[PDB]
Amino acid sequence: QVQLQESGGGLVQPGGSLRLSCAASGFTFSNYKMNWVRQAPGKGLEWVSDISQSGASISYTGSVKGRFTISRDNAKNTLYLQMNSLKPEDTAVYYCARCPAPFTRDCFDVTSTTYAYRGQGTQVTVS
Amino acid sequence: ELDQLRQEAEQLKNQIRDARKACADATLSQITNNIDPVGRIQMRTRRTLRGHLAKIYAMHWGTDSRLLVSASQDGKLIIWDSYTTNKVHAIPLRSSWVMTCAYAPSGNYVACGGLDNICSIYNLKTREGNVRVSRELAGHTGYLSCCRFLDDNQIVTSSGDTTCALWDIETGQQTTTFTGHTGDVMSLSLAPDTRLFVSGACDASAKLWDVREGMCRQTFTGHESDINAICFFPNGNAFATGSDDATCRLFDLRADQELMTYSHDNIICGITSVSFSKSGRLLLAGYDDFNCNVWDALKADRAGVLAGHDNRVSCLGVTDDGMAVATGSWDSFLKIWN
Amino acid sequence: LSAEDKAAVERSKMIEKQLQKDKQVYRATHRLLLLGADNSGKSTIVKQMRIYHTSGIFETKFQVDKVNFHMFDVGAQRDERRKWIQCFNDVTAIIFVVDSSDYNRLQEALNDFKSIWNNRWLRTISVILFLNKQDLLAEKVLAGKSKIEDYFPEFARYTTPEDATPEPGEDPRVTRAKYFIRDEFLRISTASGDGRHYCYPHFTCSVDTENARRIFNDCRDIIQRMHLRQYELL
Amino acid sequence: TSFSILMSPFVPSTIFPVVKWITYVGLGISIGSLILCLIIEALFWKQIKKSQTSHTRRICMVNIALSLLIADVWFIVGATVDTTVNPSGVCTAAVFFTHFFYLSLFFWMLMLGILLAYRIILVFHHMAQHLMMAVGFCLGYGCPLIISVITIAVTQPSNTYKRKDVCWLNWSNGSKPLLAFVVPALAIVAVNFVVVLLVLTKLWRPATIIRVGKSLLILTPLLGLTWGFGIGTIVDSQNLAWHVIFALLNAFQGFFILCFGILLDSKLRQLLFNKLS
Amino acid sequence: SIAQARKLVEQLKMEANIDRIKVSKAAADLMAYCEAHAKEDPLLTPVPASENPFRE
Repeated sequence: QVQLQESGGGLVQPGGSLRLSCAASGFTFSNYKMNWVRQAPGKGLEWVSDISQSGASISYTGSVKGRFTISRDNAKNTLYLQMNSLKPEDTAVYYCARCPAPFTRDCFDVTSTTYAYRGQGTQVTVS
Repeated sequence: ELDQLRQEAEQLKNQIRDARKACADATLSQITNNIDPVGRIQMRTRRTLRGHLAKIYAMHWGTDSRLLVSASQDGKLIIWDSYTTNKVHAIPLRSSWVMTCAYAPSGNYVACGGLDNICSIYNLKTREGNVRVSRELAGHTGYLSCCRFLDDNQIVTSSGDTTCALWDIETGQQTTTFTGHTGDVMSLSLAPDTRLFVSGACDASAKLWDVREGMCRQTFTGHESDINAICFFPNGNAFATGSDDATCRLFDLRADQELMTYSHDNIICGITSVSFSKSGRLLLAGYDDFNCNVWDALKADRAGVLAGHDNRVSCLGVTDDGMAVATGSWDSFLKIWN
Repeated sequence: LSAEDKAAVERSKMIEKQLQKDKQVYRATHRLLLLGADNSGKSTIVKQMRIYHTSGIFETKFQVDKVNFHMFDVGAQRDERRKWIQCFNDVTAIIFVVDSSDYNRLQEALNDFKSIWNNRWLRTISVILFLNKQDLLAEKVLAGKSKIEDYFPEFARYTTPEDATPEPGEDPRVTRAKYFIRDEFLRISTASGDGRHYCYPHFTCSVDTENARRIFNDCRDIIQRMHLRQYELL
Repeated sequence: TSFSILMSPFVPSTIFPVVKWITYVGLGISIGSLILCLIIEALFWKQIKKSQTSHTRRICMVNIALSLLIADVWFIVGATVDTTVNPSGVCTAAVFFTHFFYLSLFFWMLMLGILLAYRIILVFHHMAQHLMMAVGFCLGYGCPLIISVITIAVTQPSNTYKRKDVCWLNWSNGSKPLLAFVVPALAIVAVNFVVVLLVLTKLWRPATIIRVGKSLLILTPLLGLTWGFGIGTIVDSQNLAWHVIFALLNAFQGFFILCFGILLDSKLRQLLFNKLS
Repeated sequence: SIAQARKLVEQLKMEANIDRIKVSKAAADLMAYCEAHAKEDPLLTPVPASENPFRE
């Protein structure tokens, strides 16, 4: 029974900061790659940031490359994301995402309409 | 609103967990501490069956324990006599991509399906010497994965559109549709008396059904990734599953929770086929490793290995009298062990 | 041996005699897979290639210089593709068509390309990459309503490679834009490979006729590589 | 007993002690090496039969090695036979056998060359396994028999098939049987040369130098481009090295095949080390 | 959604009121079944070659 629960939303002025935290339960946490996804009000499912099994490979989408920072903590079973100078185009709903298989580098089916390993999400509003 | 419904669902799940904890007063590995180990099991090939040009992706036995059926991805369906290594029938298909096959217990029909979302049924006992197509069943919305006969007039199918179906052949339409999974369904196993059956999905879930009423009764969880194979214990009171996380497990339909987990530390690849034996004291499993492993079921230790395949193992089967084991693989060969 | 055994052996020999004819026809044909997105022009190249001639899968047959090619396009399926993609591990190649005139979706296409490159059962399969719709890119760049550097910052520090051949006689901005995306794809192509498969980029539009000859010429190159590696020379 | 007499009508006596020992040691390692080769070819047979091309390749290699070993042992036998006493007997048989077997070696190498070209020049073309087996064995062990029997039949009556000092072919102003070795041998290496150039125009497409070198250091032993240095032994006496580079290049054929053509393979080495461990 | 949560609640209602038994009673049945049919399993107790169809 895979559980992924998010926390750390709210309302923030333009230029503000806040911290997202995902807690996991129901698997060996250190074998699996992790992701971040968001759903903007009026669009489909996008892709934001990535991290590897150990903590030494990192990758970003184009528009968050100077502002947001990703990290993981294998001891406390938590995934992080920090944001620094927010623009109004970041208001969304935010989910963490796992990978279907252990011990692999390919990442299938993270942005699909239905997918089993994906949290409920948290709302972030900037204005 | 939805908040109240979700809170009620969380409360229901908490009550279910609390009721499942207090039913486990013992662990199987403690009651089975004094059981004698079965020893070392060594097996060796007796027949090698050649004739296919591509991968072999499914196989099935017949009620008479002498005849076989095999399916490949070049467009062929072959019926074998395993005693003398003859060929009785070779049937061409219309779509190359095939993923399942089966005999009927009456020894008169075969069936198949695949990526194209149809189930085809073939008659074996025509007056002439040519086999033709008797019926085509359409109405799914995703690739079929498994199919098993019940009588000569009733079949059960599973598809990648998250649904199971029961089909009547002469009329040609569904009588019951089973809905409730969230992902694709992968494997099935009918009961010895043919009144219930089990299904596992590409989530970490499995269920039990009722063919007459048409409803779910029990759901089992515990794995971490997709579930690839499933089968029944002989008495109909257990079932063993394997998943794409290098793990097998055993489940019961009254305690409603796990009883054994088979895994190791050097095994970091998944499981493709699972098959029991006549008494229940052996559990045979296939891997992309590329081997087959023989697990003692009552103590969770390896008691034997089967090697000789140059590529991934996809299928596996035992007979209704207990005399042989048949294994196929992505290297276009079937092998018989005794 | 009684009469029954004789008859059984006669029938088995008569069956082998037909399987031997089936082998040749199976081995004289080549199989290809076609992939893309809903806004990619996938069907237009199929219609163009058919000149050379409900349902879960389609099929198209074409023939170049007395060589028979089969092409397969998937339909009537869901959006999850990690179980039926395992069936295509013995094809000669995979064809990948991408729309290069919509800047809002190219990141999704790159992420879709990486998962195909690094999958376990597709590490011996090569890819032919089509960068469709180069006509629209010309007007979208010249007009000046959208800024390419707003979706990709690194474009601010890019110079045209000296091996480029702007033959048509175009505005250099078009050439910078054209080659930037191909570099973006070839980075992923080159990084994690191991010398066991390759990648072939091309520039297409909706009015080209030469899309069969290119597949022919690339399949020759693929097969020559396989033959040389089987002798331990590459 | 200089190893140059295969190509040489005449061996000047000056360097006579220089080359001799080399032969008696060279062939030595060769013999040993080839035995080991066949041992490996016997240990991992069921694990190499994957496809058509690899199967035909392995067949050609084992045939080459076998022919070379037997030709070497017959040269050794026929070089230590005293002809000062018995003017007949073993000094015909040995000669004949050596001849036959060496020719077979050469023809087998030709096959390998052709196979490479057929995998490159004609890319979309397919044939049956057994027809290829038939042509390979009928032109591998087929022409050696014809040439050997024609030469011996047309030469033995007048006693012009054997030298007056050693057990090998001769020529002196009359019958010249030695050409029935040189003409069919040399004009196989002047074909395999071409093949090599072809493969080099397919590996220099763009690190490149190491690739080209490792390619060119595998195909020199098997296709036998070194024997071409016999083209100077037939047309000269001593000048610098012709009689001495010949021996040290061509007598260690088995050593080179065991070092580069087998142990430098990727799959075979891994299987060998896994079985050993 | 509302309908999905309603269906989940309804199904969990049936799934949460079913009879159960303890595990030490559902291990002994599996344990005894094997001993009941242990002399007729060929792949545990091999047979003489005179009755083996795949070897004779």
